[PDB]
Amino acid sequence: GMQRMHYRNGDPQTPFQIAEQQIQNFQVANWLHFVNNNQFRQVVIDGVLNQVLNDNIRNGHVINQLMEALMQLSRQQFPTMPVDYKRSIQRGILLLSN
Amino acid sequence: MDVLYSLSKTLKDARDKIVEGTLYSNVSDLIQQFNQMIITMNGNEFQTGGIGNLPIRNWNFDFGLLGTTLLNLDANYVETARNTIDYFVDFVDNVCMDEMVRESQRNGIAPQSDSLRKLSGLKFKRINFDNSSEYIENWNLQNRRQRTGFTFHKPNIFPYSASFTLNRSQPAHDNLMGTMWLNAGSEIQVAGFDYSCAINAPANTQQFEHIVQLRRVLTTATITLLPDAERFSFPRVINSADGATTWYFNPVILRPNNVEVEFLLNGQIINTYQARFGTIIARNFDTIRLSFQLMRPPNMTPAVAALFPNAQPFEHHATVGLTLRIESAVCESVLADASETMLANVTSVRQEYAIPVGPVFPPGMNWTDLITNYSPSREDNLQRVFTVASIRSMLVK
Amino acid sequence: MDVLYSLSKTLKDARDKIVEGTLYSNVSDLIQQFNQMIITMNGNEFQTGGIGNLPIRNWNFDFGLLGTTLLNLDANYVETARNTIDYFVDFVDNVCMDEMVRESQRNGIAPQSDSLRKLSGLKFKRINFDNSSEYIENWNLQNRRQRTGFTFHKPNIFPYSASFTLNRSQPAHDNLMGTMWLNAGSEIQVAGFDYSCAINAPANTQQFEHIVQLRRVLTTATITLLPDAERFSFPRVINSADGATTWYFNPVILRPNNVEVEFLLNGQIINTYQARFGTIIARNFDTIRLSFQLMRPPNMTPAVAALFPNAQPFEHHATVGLTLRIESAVCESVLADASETMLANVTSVRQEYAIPVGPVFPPGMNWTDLITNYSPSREDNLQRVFTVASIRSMLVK
Amino acid sequence: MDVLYSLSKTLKDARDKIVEGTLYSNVSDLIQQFNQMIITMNGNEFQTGGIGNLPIRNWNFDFGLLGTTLLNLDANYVETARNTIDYFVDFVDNVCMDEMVRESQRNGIAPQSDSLRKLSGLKFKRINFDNSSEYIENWNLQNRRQRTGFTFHKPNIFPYSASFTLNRSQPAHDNLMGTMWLNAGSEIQVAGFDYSCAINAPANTQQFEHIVQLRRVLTTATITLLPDAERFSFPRVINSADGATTWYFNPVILRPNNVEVEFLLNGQIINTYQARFGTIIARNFDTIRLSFQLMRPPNMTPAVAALFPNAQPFEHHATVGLTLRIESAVCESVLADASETMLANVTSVRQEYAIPVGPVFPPGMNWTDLITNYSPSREDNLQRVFTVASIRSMLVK
Amino acid sequence: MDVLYSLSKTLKDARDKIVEGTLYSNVSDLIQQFNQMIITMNGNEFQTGGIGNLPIRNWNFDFGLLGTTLLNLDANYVETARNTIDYFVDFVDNVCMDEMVRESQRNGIAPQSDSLRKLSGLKFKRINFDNSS
Amino acid sequence: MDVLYSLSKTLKDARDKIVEGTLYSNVSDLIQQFNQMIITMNGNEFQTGGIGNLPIRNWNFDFGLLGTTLLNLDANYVETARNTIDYFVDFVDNVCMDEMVRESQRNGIAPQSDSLRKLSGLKFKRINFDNSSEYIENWNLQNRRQRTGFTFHKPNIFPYSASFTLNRSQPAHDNLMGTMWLNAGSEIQVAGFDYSCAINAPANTQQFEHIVQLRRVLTTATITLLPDAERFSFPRVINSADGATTWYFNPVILRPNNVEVEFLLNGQIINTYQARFGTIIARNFDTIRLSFQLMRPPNMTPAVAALFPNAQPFEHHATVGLTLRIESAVCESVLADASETMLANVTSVRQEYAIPVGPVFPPGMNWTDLITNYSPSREDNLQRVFTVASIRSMLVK
Ligand SMILES: [Zn+2]
Repeated sequence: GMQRMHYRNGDPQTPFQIAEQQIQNFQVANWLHFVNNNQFRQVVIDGVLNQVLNDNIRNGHVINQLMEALMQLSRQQFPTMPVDYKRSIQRGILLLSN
Repeated sequence: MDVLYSLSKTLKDARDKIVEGTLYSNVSDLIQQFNQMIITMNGNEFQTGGIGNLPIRNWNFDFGLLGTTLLNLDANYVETARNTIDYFVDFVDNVCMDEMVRESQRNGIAPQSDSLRKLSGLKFKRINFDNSSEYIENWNLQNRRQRTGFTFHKPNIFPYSASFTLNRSQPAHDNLMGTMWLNAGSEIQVAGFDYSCAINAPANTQQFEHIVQLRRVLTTATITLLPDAERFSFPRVINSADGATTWYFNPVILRPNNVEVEFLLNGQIINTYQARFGTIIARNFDTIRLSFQLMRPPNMTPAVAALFPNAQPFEHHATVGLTLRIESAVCESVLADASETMLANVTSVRQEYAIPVGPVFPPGMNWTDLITNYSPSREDNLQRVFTVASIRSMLVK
Repeated sequence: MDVLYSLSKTLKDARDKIVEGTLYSNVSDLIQQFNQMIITMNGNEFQTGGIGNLPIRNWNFDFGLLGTTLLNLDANYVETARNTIDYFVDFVDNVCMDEMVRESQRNGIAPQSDSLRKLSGLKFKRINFDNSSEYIENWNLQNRRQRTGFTFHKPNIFPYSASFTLNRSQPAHDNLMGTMWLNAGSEIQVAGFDYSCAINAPANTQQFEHIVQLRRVLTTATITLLPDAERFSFPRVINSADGATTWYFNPVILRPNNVEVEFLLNGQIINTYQARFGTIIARNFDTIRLSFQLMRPPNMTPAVAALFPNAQPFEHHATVGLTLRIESAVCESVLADASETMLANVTSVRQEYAIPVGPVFPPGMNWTDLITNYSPSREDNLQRVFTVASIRSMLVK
Repeated sequence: MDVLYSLSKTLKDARDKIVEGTLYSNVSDLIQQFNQMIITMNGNEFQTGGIGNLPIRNWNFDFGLLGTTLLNLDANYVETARNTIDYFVDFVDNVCMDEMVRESQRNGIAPQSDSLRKLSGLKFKRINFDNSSEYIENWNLQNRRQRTGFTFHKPNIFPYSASFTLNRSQPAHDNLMGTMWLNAGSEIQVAGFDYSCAINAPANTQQFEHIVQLRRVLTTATITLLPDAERFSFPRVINSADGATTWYFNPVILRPNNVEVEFLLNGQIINTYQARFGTIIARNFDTIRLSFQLMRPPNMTPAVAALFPNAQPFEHHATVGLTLRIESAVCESVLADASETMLANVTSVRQEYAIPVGPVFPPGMNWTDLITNYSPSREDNLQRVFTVASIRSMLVK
Repeated sequence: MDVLYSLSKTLKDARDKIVEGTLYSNVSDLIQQFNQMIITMNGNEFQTGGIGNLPIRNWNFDFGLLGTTLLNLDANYVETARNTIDYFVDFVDNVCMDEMVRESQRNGIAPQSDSLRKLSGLKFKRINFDNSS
Repeated sequence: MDVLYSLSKTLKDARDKIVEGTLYSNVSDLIQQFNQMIITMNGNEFQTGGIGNLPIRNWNFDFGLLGTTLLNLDANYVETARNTIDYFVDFVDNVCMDEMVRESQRNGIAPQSDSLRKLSGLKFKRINFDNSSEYIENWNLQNRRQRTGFTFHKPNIFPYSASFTLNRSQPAHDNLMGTMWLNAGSEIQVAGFDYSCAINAPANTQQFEHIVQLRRVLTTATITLLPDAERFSFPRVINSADGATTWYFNPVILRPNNVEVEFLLNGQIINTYQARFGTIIARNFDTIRLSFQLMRPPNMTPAVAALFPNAQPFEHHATVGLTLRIESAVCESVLADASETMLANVTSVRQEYAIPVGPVFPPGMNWTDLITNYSPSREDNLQRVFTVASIRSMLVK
């Protein structure tokens, strides 16, 4: 139901983000910053020199990002256009959930 | 202007109906209205300030709507909302205040600030709603050109005036006759005194009269009229009319005789009451005339006779008086009264921000000065300014 | 009756929530209600007025409905509406006024006019809505039968009464003892005087008492009680009880001793306060009893001793007093107070249209006369008439 | 707590919008909200009362829903509803009253009754709605911490205080100099007297001063300031400071000279007015300081000269005074005033049910005692208790 | 006894590390410990008071668990939690106080109250934690 | 605000738990939290200073993140981190200091600086954590509202007061009776003296009393009470009450008789101790009342008898006294005490940067002046300012 103005990108900065400043549903909102980040935390110097860009212990096994990626999905079930739509859409989403 | 109004009942009927609990269906007709706003706004730049002790804060917009459709409002929904309202609150404040200090003789009954001049714009008109706030209700009916109307308990129609008029006097001020009074707010107290106790007066009766001309007509007034003027019932040492010396007033009170109160409108008697004390109704008037007499007592016990000799010195001064209080009334023009905070709000914001004296209002928004010379310009500016104060008080007290 | 109400909140919540701008979903629940009305009406002919200097106008209907399409309200929509409301406004006025004059006696609590007798009809009941106007809220609860109630500021419960009672007097009126008072509106001032300063009184104390019986019970009253009666603290020349002569009162004030205020209900003490000045609560009472004493000072400086000799002449008259003001209270019966315009509205409409004195109300709707003999018939008529005045003030002030 | 609120606007906006006639649509958004409640309830048991003369009643819930089925409400629909509301009415009453008596120091603010401690429970929050009742509007904002605010008329900020201070006195009390005053409610009257009429004073002027410290800050105050203190303008016999004897006060009034009123906040002058009588605004203050002088008249007619000799005895006592009344103001803390019934409601319920004195409030909810030592605990309890009284008055007056 | 201790550092290190907007990582090791408790409790009923001017408030248990899902704590998460802690707070108070009066000469060093004598029970020991007080 | 807190325990639990060698695992839960921050930051800009001798530094961000799956941290890891922390350190300092001087009245309880007003922003709340620092623990609970509280050693509740009261005196000051005291910090010393040694007193006993009213309630106070006031046990030459001359005090000490200490709360005795010296507990009080007597010794050896003659001159002045010290206590309001550096930190930062006197705090943050008039505004500002000082001391001492 948000911006029914679908969007309008020319070429600003990080077209995926920007959504955070204007989205009202925290769950949705964390995804955005986390995804618009996790820059592949390019900083590693191991076992005697080894620039091997690592990534979130978070991602690692703390996994939750997943749990949050889902919880945010668990509250996207609403109106706007024809019915053959939400029906098909959310049903798919659930298959991710289970 | 009308724009402005909405912006508030929007927030109040908002920061009020939107709390952890209630079903969506309790605000469906509401949520909508809200969003509509956000849209119209987003993108347009603003500025407020530039005068005395008033900061110059800029406001940029870029906000999303409220699609989160969940049967019951979960706490999380609120907070993500309150955070968006608290920018509009802290905003409007800075908006009201900005147009609550600027004045204009070439006509002030209109937008002045770079903030509001942009609000009356057409593209913003897409917002108005629920105008049940006594003041806006009256703003509209006026800008359409028609009979207005307001409510006041102990209205403030009489500019402060405390004086006397000596109808008979002499250098020694030992045998005076005249009246003294206090007109202030919604009250009038007037006393008629005759040092000679009408000893040489026709029918041993001295006539008195006190006329008060209102600067605006009052309608549907509930009034208390009582005999005696307590304020002028005690011994006083007063300055002479020319300020050169002081006279002594030593009153002894008698009942006012043949009391007649007339409430006139354009010279015509609309209501007249003869010796009726207690509660009386004056339905439409711009003038009050109080007539009363001092009648020398035809029969006196020794103690009384002793106060009123046939010859001077006159040491006990016969005094009769009246007290009149307008408890409530309706006026077509805004006025200060004993219950509304409008005058105090406007005066307070101007004082706090060290707003310089302007071309319309008297220094300090002085009520007596304002009502004494209540010009059309002062009234239009006062109404604009009072209506804004009332819009502000819906959110900020 | 209830019918009438709607007709208004209909228009107010209308002439208010319907302006150039707002979205449709702000009034969907409203528009509907409205139309419903129009239907029920069109076709039925009405008539109003006829008594006194009150015109007699006829009304006919066949007005169109309202588009329930457009998303945003375009100016053009308003005007084609306001023009249809301004017939209902100018109508209702002529309706209220018509039933705001007739009076009955028994079953005088009901409708009277050829205008309203047709409204209570059944086919019209299809209109009631949002009964949140303090007065209707109370009309209903009464019709069924329940514990009503209204809120008043400086209520008007005491019929004007200003007099005295000499408990000890003699022809010369040079050694009196008694009380004098002023009961008016929400205030009582009473003074007890003893010219002899209790010189020969037991324990050198003179007891005083003032009882005031309310015509209606007041509940939840916030009251200010202060020592001294300023109104009776100055020199006066007063008419004797028989009107044959005049006496001299030259008060000197002492603190009232053993002050006891009792608020009684049906003879029972509900609240009692001993020498407590300031703000006190009287929760339910139909009578106020003020008891206070003058106690001759046991120790006196020379200046004081000189005022109170062992033998006449008594030239300084010892006086003690009390002042009691009911700031606010609740009453199960309608009353005039210092804030509401009901009495003034009813009185004003009757005066403006030269309405002849009827069989129920005193000439001029005189408050003192009304409250002095507040019969059931006067109260039922007053309530009907006050409720109508309140319905009218929602649209016309 | 917030819970409680809803329970009412639920019923009012109910017992008001639900009657024989109305079209469904004006209540669709309403009906819903309602039902939601019923559900949450049914099953749960409550304990109301158990203290003093307070009936202990049990309450079970097992009620139906509503017929969204019909179009235009038929009489039969109402009655089957009113019968279900009258259990909630008679309930809430017994609920308010129960938590309108308990008090506690440590955690005085929070709920106390076995009735309410269960309401703040989580499973209930599903009820809140339309929080536009001035008081709740303020309760919330306080639990969040912000510039709250209430509106009053003739507020009750001054604990009763009536006394004097003799700056110059002697055993005979024949040549005194000092001040006497009455601070009560929203009013202050103060007089400065000098028996010698400043005969030996520098510049023949005697300075006076009266300072009053408010227990809470008042903002946006509209104030009436008038010269003279009528209360201290008449002859009095007063007790000496040590209570051992009585002195005589025989005033003669002169205009107060060099009047200066300062409204201070934390020692700083926020507003200052020099000899300005009438209506003045004090925008934020916790202290009022009134300074005024008695200046011996430089020129006197014989009658005046005779009152003021060069040597004792001084028989006419020169007096100057001021009267100040706070008509309206805003306070961040709840207070009693001349219009609201809160204090009276709380005090009345406690008195009617013979509620024992507790650990927080003074006996009888005495206002003077309460405001004199207005501790944080008393204020939190007062606010809780006032908010409940206001919730109750929406249904029961 | 040691039991008692935990019940607190549980709440403090709780009412403290759980705020309107933080990361799960700060509490994974914490959340867990917490829940464990709830379980052991629910089903058991308690009594406290019975002396001088000490009220006798009775307690039951039947509370949900904790969203082990999220990353950042959304406000809504807090409130639904604080409401469950405020029963333990107002509880423990009434618990401490009860065993903070009954004295005993003989075996005085040990537990006394009908509240605590049941805590030293074995089925509860399943809770001790961070004893740095 | 709460924001601010985190920023620190972040760094401390950082600059502490991150050293050359530590196994990774014990920081995993930590590293994470950290990074999260960096993100939220980088991009937004900040303004610091602008008042007095307070530098005006600017700040920007864009710092790489931190590794994850390592094991044991190599030196190289540290340095590349410490260099990134030292920008936050030198930052926060400049941040605390900036909001540690600004003061507002209307709402001086909340954020002020252009630095912090931006922190309370929503997009920031993404950080709050580990709130175990006694002060924040209390900040929150106050926000939500409830039984807050802090811990103090030799607290600072008594504004400095050193004076005397002569109950019996004469020009020569050769036979005085009264008390002298010193109230300061957490201690009270008071002595009662009677030059006549109760020679003509009833029962040869002179009663004394000393009352001290705290500006805030103290609970759970551990107090030392000892007989004698050493401070008033030596010879003194003191200024007379009017400052016109000096008197001689030559004490000889006797044991205080019938010692009674009462710790009252709102006029009620909460704790009372009769002649109990040593350690006593006062659990909740806002007032301390010390009553003690001087009883003339009924039996005296010659040496003693010689000090107390039946007639003047009285050369040895009988004195009895008490000493009371509050070792520890809890207060719901912040206060200075003998262990915490908060007051000193705030006062020191303001002094070092030549911060101008503001509208809330007394010049120099003077403790006596502050506690003497401990208004709500001063307390809210003090708490804000003390909480910030405590956040700062976690990193900078
Ligand atoms: Zn009034």
